[PDB]
Amino acid sequence: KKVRKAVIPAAGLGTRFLPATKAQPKEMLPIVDKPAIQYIVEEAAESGIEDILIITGRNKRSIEDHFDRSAELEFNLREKGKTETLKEMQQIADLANIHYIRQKEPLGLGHAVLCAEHFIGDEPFAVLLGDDIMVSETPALRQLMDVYDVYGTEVVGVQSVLPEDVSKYGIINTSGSQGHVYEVNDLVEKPSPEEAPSEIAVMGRYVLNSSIFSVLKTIGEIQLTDALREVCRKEPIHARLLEGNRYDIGDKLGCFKASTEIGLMRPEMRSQLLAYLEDVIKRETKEMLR
Amino acid sequence: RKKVRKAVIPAAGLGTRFLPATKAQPKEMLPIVDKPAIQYIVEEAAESGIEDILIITGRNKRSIEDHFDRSAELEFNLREKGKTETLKEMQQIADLANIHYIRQKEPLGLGHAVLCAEHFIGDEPFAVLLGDDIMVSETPALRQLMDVYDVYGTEVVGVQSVLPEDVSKYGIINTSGSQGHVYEVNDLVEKPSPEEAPSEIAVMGRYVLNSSIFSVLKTIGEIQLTDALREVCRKEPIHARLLEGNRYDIGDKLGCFKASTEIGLMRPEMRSQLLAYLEDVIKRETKEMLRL
Repeated sequence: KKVRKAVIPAAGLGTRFLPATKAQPKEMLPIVDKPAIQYIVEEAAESGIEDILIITGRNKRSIEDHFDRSAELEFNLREKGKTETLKEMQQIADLANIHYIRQKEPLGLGHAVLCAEHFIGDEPFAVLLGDDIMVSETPALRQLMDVYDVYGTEVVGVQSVLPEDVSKYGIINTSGSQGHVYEVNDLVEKPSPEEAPSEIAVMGRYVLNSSIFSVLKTIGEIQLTDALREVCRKEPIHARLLEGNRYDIGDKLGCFKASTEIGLMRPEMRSQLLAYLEDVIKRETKEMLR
Repeated sequence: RKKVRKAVIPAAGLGTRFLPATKAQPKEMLPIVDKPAIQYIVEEAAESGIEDILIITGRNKRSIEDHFDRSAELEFNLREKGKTETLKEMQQIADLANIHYIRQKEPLGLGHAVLCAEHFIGDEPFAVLLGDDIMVSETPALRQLMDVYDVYGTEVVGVQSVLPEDVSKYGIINTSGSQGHVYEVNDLVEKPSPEEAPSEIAVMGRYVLNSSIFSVLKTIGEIQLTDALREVCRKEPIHARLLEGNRYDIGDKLGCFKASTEIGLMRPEMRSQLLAYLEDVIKRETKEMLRL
């Protein structure tokens, strides 16, 4: 069974970005000129996912609207000649088939994954937390999916991190390592620097099975790791080192960084940007020498 | 001899220059540093001593109206998390001014937009602020315009100079001369070719107008605000104020990025990490370029 369905939980009230997000959702904050959520749906589509369930909350209509056809916008783009544009707008609505479900009250990412139960039903599915953007010749998810196609168990997405960071993330407890594909025997959430049995963390990407669904039912906020953990006791899961560049967007500054770097891949903005940063640094030195 | 206390902020664009960000959400809500662009404009107004703002809004721009109101679910979550600093901050936003909205029913640009405001202001002087730039100033930009009005009581336009190339990006003043910080506008073109332009002094989407401007705007009528200063010019000449502080255009993607960086570097909590990051990027770009 090929992975063809994915789950983006998106019910955060996103308080870290106040006041940008007082009256609009975190998932829509622009990254270069793209809403964060678009990057994630783009990953999925490019990995060959055909159906996404977005677990949404109150006042996130704008997400649903983003991925539909905006009539008034289509008209106005025509009457102005922006055909290349009108076309890029239509493609957004074509990426995937976007389903939505409301998470009732905020009970966390475990609840959220359970809400997907009947939608994915009896297929393996991808989960994508919307917390980092991945630049890669092979889409992050597609990577996790290729490990799945092989092992057929719960695969996790991973990247090494510097110790004294391990408390912010999670952790592969590896006792083996083969290919670009570590092998997982256990798991810990937010391990104190010493408690941490590795330097490798999971990068908000997953492929799971319906199995996991029942497992998470049983265990039952409901942390999703404990389930990926109680699967590991019965059997060993798998993790892929994610080839590509990772931009954490949990922070205000995280978003700043992400915008600049992705900015730098745009040809038209690369030199304009880079020039501009040179001249900001000059101005800052000159000022500080007075 | 009346005080300016009402401003009109026209806000009914589809924000094409910003697609796909603005596909399903308004241009004025795009964040500059961590605050919506629209909030900057209200803030300038508030601190300029404006008490009553009319936003001329369009369809699917509810988020502006929500932004400046109590947000009960947010409030709750903030209390139940302790962020009393933030809860107070949010509460402040909702207090900056008296925000009124009207829908401009059909998009006929500014001018019509301004006419929309007619009954709301009735018979006073008012400010218009198009939001195309953020000004960092000791004295709030609009206040500066207002102080020249207090003295000359004509329509007063806010200005700064620009390099000749970009004089078709603007409306250009046409002085006889100047006196302290107040130029003496004799006429006004729309957006002139670099030689057709009779100055390199451009209007910075600030205006303090008089109620009279309505009569005017009606006679001319696609109603351009500029032409209705042109006619006010025929009978009698208008004033301009050179605007004290630092301007950051945000009409462009790049503009906004520059704005975010500039304003960001002014925030103490941010400054050191941001500067750090910036130096880093250049350092990293150098290494990788020299090895190629």
